[PDB]
Amino acid sequence: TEYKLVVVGACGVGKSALTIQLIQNHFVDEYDPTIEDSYRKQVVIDGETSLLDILDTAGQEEYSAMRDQYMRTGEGFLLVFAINNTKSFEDIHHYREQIKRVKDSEDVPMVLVGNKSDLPSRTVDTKQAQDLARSYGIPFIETSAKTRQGVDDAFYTLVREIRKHK
Amino acid sequence: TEYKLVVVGACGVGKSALTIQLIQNHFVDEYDPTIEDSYRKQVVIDGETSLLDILDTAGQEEYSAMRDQYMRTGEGFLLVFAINNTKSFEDIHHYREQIKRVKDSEDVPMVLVGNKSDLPSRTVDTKQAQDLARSYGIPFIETSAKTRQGVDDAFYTLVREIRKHKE
Ligand SMILES: *[C@@H](CN)C(=O)N1CCN(c2ncnc3c(F)c(-c4c(C)ccc5[nH]ncc45)c(Cl)cc23)CC1
Ligand SMILES: *[C@H](CN)C(=O)N1CCN(c2ncnc3c(F)c(-c4c(C)ccc5[nH]ncc45)c(Cl)cc23)CC1
Ligand SMILES: Nc1nc2c(ncn2[C@@H]2O[C@H](COP(=O)(O)OP(=O)(O)O)[C@@H](O)[C@H]2O)c(=O)[nH]1
Ligand SMILES: Nc1nc2c(ncn2[C@@H]2O[C@H](COP(=O)(O)OP(=O)(O)O)[C@@H](O)[C@H]2O)c(=O)[nH]1
Ligand SMILES: [Ca+2]
Ligand SMILES: [Ca+2]
Ligand SMILES: [Ca+2]
Ligand SMILES: [Ca+2]
Ligand SMILES: [Ca+2]
Ligand SMILES: [Ca+2]
Repeated sequence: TEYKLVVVGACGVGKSALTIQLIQNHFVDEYDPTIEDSYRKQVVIDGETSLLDILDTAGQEEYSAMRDQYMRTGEGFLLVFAINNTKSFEDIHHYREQIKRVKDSEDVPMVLVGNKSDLPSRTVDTKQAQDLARSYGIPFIETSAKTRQGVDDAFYTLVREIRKHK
Repeated sequence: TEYKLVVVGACGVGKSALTIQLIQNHFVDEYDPTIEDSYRKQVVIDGETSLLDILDTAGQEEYSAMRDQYMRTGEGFLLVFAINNTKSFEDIHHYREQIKRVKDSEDVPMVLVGNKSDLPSRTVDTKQAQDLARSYGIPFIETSAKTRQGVDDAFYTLVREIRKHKE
């Protein structure tokens, strides 16, 4: 059983750092922001094995038919913001709207991810994120790509959501 | 000719005040933020008469398939920001991208409108908006719905843009 996971979020929230931690078990500082690539990983979650095809999104603020079609192939999405970046949290609503748009307003598997939780420079309250995740009906996971806090949990939780949805 | 004009922009930038000034020649200190309505007006621009149907957009930050097809009926778009609201200027990119998406075109008739020019507490430099409009290939008009400065010119300029695009 193979699932296409897509990691989305504003520039600089930690999409690549989170993915590379998951796949390669190290923290990359300031990874090339133009590289969009897909990673493969076999996992066991709740005793059951799944193969993940994980798209680490990168590119410009723009839309197109082919990008719509490509994102439509995603089966679950990590909505990543950074806890020290209010704009990236406000953007989450836009990411969800565009994902639902291209997937016919399906109840798409999604996990809200609050990254950079190691930092003391918080601007988004945990309560705000929990309330937002509650409104959307999705889990919220606090992560740090730097310390690896929550990294496996974020991706594993998204797989749990895909399984529930299937 | 009959042209559908659509007024877009962030909450509070003056979309309704601009439209009501154009149509009814007065300034509203406050107007219900949920009312989205269309207004008609016959005008003569550059010696030629046109019938304008002006959609004053209001509502929530959400997409719907019917919303896409409604916006698709627009033939030209006013991108309104407020010159004392940096965030409303930063949002202009998003509005333009959504218009291009539903029109499936990069050459949609548009005018960039910097409203509330009467205020002294500017936070968006005029050159920054001029440079943005240049990169978009569209006109930039400074307006005040309060004093009526630029109001006719914003809508008339959009009609000129539509005319240039249809021919
Ligand atoms: C930093 C400036 N470079 C910045 O904030 N962003 C934000 C958006 N970014 C982004 N990169 C790659 N891919 C996408 C993307 F596919 C979409 C998207 C979605 C989620 C659904 C449907 C879409 N149709 N076209 C694009 C679509 C979005 Cl919203 C943003 C993407 C990084 C740059
Ligand atoms: C208020 C709270 N901060 C606020 O800023 N907004 C943002 C703008 N909003 C809005 N209201 C009504 N209609 C739209 C709208 F049609 C679109 C839009 C555009 C510009 C192009 C294509 C579209 N397809 N579906 C919707 C489309 C946008 Cl982007 C915003 C709209 C709500 C309140
Ligand atoms: N302190 C801290 N920095 C992070 C974290 N995740 C990513 N970064 C850093 O934030 C910046 C942006 O990360 P990046 O992975 O490139 O974000 P992306 O643009 O969403 O792919 C980099 O300098 C990263 O080193 C984190 O969890 N904690
Ligand atoms: N000083 C000043 N205030 C304006 C102007 N245009 C709109 N407003 C005010 O800004 C607020 C929002 O106007 P409104 O038309 O309701 O914004 P909308 O949400 O974009 O439709 C109102 O209090 C208006 O009176 C302007 O040109 N100058
Ligand atoms: Ca990246
Ligand atoms: Ca749910
Ligand atoms: Ca027409
Ligand atoms: Ca209004
Ligand atoms: Ca909806
Ligand atoms: Ca042009």
